[PDB]
Amino acid sequence: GMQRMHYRNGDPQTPFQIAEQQIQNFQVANWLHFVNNNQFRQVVIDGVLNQVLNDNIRNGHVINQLMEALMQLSRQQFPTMPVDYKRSIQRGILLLSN
Amino acid sequence: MDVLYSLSKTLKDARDKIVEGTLYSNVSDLIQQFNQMIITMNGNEFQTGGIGNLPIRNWNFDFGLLGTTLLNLDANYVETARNTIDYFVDFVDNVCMDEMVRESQRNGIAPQSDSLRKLSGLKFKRINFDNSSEYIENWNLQNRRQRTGFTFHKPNIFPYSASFTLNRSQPAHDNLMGTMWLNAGSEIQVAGFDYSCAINAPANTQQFEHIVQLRRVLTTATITLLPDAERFSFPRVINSADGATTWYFNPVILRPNNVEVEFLLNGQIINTYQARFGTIIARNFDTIRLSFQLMRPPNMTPAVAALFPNAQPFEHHATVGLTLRIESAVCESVLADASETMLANVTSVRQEYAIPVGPVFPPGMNWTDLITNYSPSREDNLQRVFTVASIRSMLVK
Amino acid sequence: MDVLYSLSKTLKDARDKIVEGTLYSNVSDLIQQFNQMIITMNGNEFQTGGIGNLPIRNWNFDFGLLGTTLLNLDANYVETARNTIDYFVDFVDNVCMDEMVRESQRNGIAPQSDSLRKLSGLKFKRINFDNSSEYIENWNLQNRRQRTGFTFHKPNIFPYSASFTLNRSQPAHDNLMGTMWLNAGSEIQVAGFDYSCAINAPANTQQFEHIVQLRRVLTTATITLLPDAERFSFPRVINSADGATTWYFNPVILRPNNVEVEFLLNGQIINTYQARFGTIIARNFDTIRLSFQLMRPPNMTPAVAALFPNAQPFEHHATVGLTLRIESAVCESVLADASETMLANVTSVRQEYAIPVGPVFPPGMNWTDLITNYSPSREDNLQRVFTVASIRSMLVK
Amino acid sequence: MDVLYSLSKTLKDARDKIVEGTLYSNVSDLIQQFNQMIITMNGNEFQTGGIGNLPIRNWNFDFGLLGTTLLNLDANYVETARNTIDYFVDFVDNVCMDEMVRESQRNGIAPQSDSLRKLSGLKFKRINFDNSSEYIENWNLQNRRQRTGFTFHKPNIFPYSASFTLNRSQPAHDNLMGTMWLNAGSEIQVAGFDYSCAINAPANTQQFEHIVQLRRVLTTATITLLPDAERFSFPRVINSADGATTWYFNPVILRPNNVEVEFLLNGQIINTYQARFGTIIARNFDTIRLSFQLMRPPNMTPAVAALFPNAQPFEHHATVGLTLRIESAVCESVLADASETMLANVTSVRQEYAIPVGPVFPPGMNWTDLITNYSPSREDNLQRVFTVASIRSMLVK
Amino acid sequence: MDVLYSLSKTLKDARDKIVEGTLYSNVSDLIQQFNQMIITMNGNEFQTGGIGNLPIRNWNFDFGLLGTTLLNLDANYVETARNTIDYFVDFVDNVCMDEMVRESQRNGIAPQSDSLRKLSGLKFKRINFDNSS
Amino acid sequence: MDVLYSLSKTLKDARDKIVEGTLYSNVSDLIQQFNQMIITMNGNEFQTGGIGNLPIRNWNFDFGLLGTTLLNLDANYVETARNTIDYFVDFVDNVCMDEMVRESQRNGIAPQSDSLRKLSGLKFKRINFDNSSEYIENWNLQNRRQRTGFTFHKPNIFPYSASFTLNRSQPAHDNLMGTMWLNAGSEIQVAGFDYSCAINAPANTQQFEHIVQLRRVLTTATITLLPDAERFSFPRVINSADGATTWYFNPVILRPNNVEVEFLLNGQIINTYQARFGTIIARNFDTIRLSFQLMRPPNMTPAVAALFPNAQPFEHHATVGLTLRIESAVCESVLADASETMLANVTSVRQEYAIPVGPVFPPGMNWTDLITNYSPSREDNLQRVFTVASIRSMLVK
Ligand SMILES: [Zn+2]
Repeated sequence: GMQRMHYRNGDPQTPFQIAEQQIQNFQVANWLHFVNNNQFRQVVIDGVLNQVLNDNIRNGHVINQLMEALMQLSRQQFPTMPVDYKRSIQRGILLLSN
Repeated sequence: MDVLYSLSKTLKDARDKIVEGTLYSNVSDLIQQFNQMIITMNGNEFQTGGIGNLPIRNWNFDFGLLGTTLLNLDANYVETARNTIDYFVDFVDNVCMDEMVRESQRNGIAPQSDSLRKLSGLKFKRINFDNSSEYIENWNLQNRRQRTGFTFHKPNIFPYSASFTLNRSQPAHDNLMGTMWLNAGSEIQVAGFDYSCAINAPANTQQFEHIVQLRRVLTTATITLLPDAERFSFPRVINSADGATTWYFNPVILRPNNVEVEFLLNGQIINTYQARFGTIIARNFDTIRLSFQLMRPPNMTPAVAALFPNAQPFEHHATVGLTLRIESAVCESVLADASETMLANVTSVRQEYAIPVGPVFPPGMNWTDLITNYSPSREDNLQRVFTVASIRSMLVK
Repeated sequence: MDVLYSLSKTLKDARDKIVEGTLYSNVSDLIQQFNQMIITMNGNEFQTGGIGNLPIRNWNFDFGLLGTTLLNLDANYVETARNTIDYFVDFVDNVCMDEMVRESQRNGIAPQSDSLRKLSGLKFKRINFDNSSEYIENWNLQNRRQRTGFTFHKPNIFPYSASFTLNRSQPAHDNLMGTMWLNAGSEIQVAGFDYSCAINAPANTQQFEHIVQLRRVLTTATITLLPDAERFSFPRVINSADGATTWYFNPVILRPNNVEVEFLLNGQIINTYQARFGTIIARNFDTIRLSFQLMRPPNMTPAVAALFPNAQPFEHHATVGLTLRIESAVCESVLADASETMLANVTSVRQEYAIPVGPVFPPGMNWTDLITNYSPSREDNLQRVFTVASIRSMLVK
Repeated sequence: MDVLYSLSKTLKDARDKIVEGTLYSNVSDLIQQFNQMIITMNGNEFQTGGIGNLPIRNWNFDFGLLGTTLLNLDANYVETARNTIDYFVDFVDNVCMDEMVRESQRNGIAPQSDSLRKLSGLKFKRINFDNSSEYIENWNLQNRRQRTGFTFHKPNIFPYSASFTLNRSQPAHDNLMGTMWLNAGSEIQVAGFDYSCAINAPANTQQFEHIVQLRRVLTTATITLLPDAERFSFPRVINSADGATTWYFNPVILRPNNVEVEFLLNGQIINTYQARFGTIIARNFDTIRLSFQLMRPPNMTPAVAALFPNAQPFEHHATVGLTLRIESAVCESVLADASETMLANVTSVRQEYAIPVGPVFPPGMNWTDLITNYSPSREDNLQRVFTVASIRSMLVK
Repeated sequence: MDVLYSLSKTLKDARDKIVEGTLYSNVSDLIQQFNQMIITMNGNEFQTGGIGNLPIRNWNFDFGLLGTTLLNLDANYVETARNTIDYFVDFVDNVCMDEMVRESQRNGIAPQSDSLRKLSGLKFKRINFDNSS
Repeated sequence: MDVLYSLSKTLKDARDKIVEGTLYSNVSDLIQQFNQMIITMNGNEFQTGGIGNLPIRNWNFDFGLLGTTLLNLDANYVETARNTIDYFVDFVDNVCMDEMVRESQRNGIAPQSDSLRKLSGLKFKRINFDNSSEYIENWNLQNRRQRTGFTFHKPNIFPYSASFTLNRSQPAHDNLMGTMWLNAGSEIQVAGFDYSCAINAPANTQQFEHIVQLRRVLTTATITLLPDAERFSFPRVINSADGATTWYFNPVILRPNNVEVEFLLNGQIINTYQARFGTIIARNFDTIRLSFQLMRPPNMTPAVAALFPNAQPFEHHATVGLTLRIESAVCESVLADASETMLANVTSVRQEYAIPVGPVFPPGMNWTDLITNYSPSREDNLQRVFTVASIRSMLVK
């Protein structure tokens, strides 16, 4: 139901983000910053020199990002256009959930 | 202007109906209205300030709507909302205040600030709603050109005036006759005194009269009229009319005789009451005339006779008086009264921000000065300014 | 009756929530209600007025409905509406006024006019809505039968009464003892005087008492009680009880001793306060009893001793007093107070249209006369008439 | 707590919008909200009362829903509803009253009754709605911490205080100099007297001063300031400071000279007015300081000269005074005033049910005692208790 | 006894590390410990008071668990939690106080109250934690 | 605000738990939290200073993140981190200091600086954590509202007061009776003296009393009470009450008789101790009342008898006294005490940067002046300012 103005990108900065400043549903909102980040935390110097860009212990096994990626999905079930739509859409989403 | 109004009942009927609990269906007709706003706004730049002790804060917009459709409002929904309202609150404040200090003789009954001049714009008109706030209700009916109307308990129609008029006097001020009074707010107290106790007066009766001309007509007034003027019932040492010396007033009170109160409108008697004390109704008037007499007592016990000799010195001064209080009334023009905070709000914001004296209002928004010379310009500016104060008080007290 | 109400909140919540701008979903629940009305009406002919200097106008209907399409309200929509409301406004006025004059006696609590007798009809009941106007809220609860109630500021419960009672007097009126008072509106001032300063009184104390019986019970009253009666603290020349002569009162004030205020209900003490000045609560009472004493000072400086000799002449008259003001209270019966315009509205409409004195109300709707003999018939008529005045003030002030 | 609120606007906006006639649509958004409640309830048991003369009643819930089925409400629909509301009415009453008596120091603010401690429970929050009742509007904002605010008329900020201070006195009390005053409610009257009429004073002027410290800050105050203190303008016999004897006060009034009123906040002058009588605004203050002088008249007619000799005895006592009344103001803390019934409601319920004195409030909810030592605990309890009284008055007056 | 201790550092290190907007990582090791408790409790009923001017408030248990899902704590998460802690707070108070009066000469060093004598029970020991007080 | 807190325990639990060698695992839960921050930051800009001798530094961000799956941290890891922390350190300092001087009245309880007003922003709340620092623990609970509280050693509740009261005196000051005291910090010393040694007193006993009213309630106070006031046990030459001359005090000490200490709360005795010296507990009080007597010794050896003659001159002045010290206590309001550096930190930062006197705090943050008039505004500002000082001391001492 948000911006029914679908969007309008020319070429600003990080077209995926920007959504955070204007989205009202925290769950949705964390995804955005986390995804618009996790820059592949390019900083590693191991076992005697080894620039091997690592990534979130978070991602690692703390996994939750997943749990949050889902919880945010668990509250996207609403109106706007024809019915053959939400029906098909959310049903798919659930298959991710289970 | 009308724009402005909405912006508030929007927030109040908002920061009020939107709390952890209630079903969506309790605000469906509401949520909508809200969003509509956000849209119209987003993108347009603003500025407020530039005068005395008033900061110059800029406001940029870029906000999303409220699609989160969940049967019951979960706490999380609120907070993500309150955070968006608290920018509009802290905003409007800075908006009201900005147009609550600027004045204009070439006509002030209109937008002045770079903030509001942009609000009356057409593209913003897409917002108005629920105008049940006594003041806006009256703003509209006026800008359409028609009979207005307001409510006041102990209205403030009489500019402060405390004086006397000596109808008979002499250098020694030992045998005076005249009246003294206090007109202030919604009250009038007037006393008629005759040092000679009408000893040489026709029918041993001295006539008195006190006329008060209102600067605006009052309608549907509930009034208390009582005999005696307590304020002028005690011994006083007063300055002479020319300020050169002081006279002594030593009153002894008698009942006012043949009391007649007339409430006139354009010279015509609309209501007249003869010796009726207690509660009386004056339905439409711009003038009050109080007539009363001092009648020398035809029969006196020794103690009384002793106060009123046939010859001077006159040491006990016969005094009769009246007290009149307008408890409530309706006026077509805004006025200060004993219950509304409008005058105090406007005066307070101007004082706090060290707003310089302007071309319309008297220094300090002085009520007596304002009502004494209540010009059309002062009234239009006062109404604009009072209506804004009332819009502000819906959110900020 | 209830019918009438709607007709208004209909228009107010209308002439208010319907302006150039707002979205449709702000009034969907409203528009509907409205139309419903129009239907029920069109076709039925009405008539109003006829008594006194009150015109007699006829009304006919066949007005169109309202588009329930457009998303945003375009100016053009308003005007084609306001023009249809301004017939209902100018109508209702002529309706209220018509039933705001007739009076009955028994079953005088009901409708009277050829205008309203047709409204209570059944086919019209299809209109009631949002009964949140303090007065209707109370009309209903009464019709069924329940514990009503209204809120008043400086209520008007005491019929004007200003007099005295000499408990000890003699022809010369040079050694009196008694009380004098002023009961008016929400205030009582009473003074007890003893010219002899209790010189020969037991324990050198003179007891005083003032009882005031309310015509209606007041509940939840916030009251200010202060020592001294300023109104009776100055020199006066007063008419004797028989009107044959005049006496001299030259008060000197002492603190009232053993002050006891009792608020009684049906003879029972509900609240009692001993020498407590300031703000006190009287929760339910139909009578106020003020008891206070003058106690001759046991120790006196020379200046004081000189005022109170062992033998006449008594030239300084010892006086003690009390002042009691009911700031606010609740009453199960309608009353005039210092804030509401009901009495003034009813009185004003009757005066403006030269309405002849009827069989129920005193000439001029005189408050003192009304409250002095507040019969059931006067109260039922007053309530009907006050409720109508309140319905009218929602649209016309 | 917030819970409680809803329970009412639920019923009012109910017992008001639900009657024989109305079209469904004006209540669709309403009906819903309602039902939601019923559900949450049914099953749960409550304990109301158990203290003093307070009936202990049990309450079970097992009620139906509503017929969204019909179009235009038929009489039969109402009655089957009113019968279900009258259990909630008679309930809430017994609920308010129960938590309108308990008090506690440590955690005085929070709920106390076995009735309410269960309401703040989580499973209930599903009820809140339309929080536009001035008081709740303020309760919330306080639990969040912000510039709250209430509106009053003739507020009750001054604990009763009536006394004097003799700056110059002697055993005979024949040549005194000092001040006497009455601070009560929203009013202050103060007089400065000098028996010698400043005969030996520098510049023949005697300075006076009266300072009053408010227990809470008042903002946006509209104030009436008038010269003279009528209360201290008449002859009095007063007790000496040590209570051992009585002195005589025989005033003669002169205009107060060099009047200066300062409204201070934390020692700083926020507003200052020099000899300005009438209506003045004090925008934020916790202290009022009134300074005024008695200046011996430089020129006197014989009658005046005779009152003021060069040597004792001084028989006419020169007096100057001021009267100040706070008509309206805003306070961040709840207070009693001349219009609201809160204090009276709380005090009345406690008195009617013979509620024992507790650990927080003074006996009888005495206002003077309460405001004199207005501790944080008393204020939190007062606010809780006032908010409940206001919730109750929406249904029961 | 040691039991008692935990019940607190549980709440403090709780009412403290759980705020309107933080990361799960700060509490994974914490959340867990917490829940464990709830379980052991629910089903058991308690009594406290019975002396001088000490009220006798009775307690039951039947509370949900904790969203082990999220990353950042959304406000809504807090409130639904604080409401469950405020029963333990107002509880423990009434618990401490009860065993903070009954004295005993003989075996005085040990537990006394009908509240605590049941805590030293074995089925509860399943809770001790961070004893740095 | 709460924001601010985190920023620190972040760094401390950082600059502490991150050293050359530590196994990774014990920081995993930590590293994470950290990074999260960096993100939220980088991009937004900040303004610091602008008042007095307070530098005006600017700040920007864009710092790489931190590794994850390592094991044991190599030196190289540290340095590349410490260099990134030292920008936050030198930052926060400049941040605390900036909001540690600004003061507002209307709402001086909340954020002020252009630095912090931006922190309370929503997009920031993404950080709050580990709130175990006694002060924040209390900040929150106050926000939500409830039984807050802090811990103090030799607290600072008594504004400095050193004076005397002569109950019996004469020009020569050769036979005085009264008390002298010193109230300061957490201690009270008071002595009662009677030059006549109760020679003509009833029962040869002179009663004394000393009352001290705290500006805030103290609970759970551990107090030392000892007989004698050493401070008033030596010879003194003191200024007379009017400052016109000096008197001689030559004490000889006797044991205080019938010692009674009462710790009252709102006029009620909460704790009372009769002649109990040593350690006593006062659990909740806002007032301390010390009553003690001087009883003339009924039996005296010659040496003693010689000090107390039946007639003047009285050369040895009988004195009895008490000493009371509050070792520890809890207060719901912040206060200075003998262990915490908060007051000193705030006062020191303001002094070092030549911060101008503001509208809330007394010049120099003077403790006596502050506690003497401990208004709500001063307390809210003090708490804000003390909480910030405590956040700062976690990193900078
Ligand atoms: Zn009034």
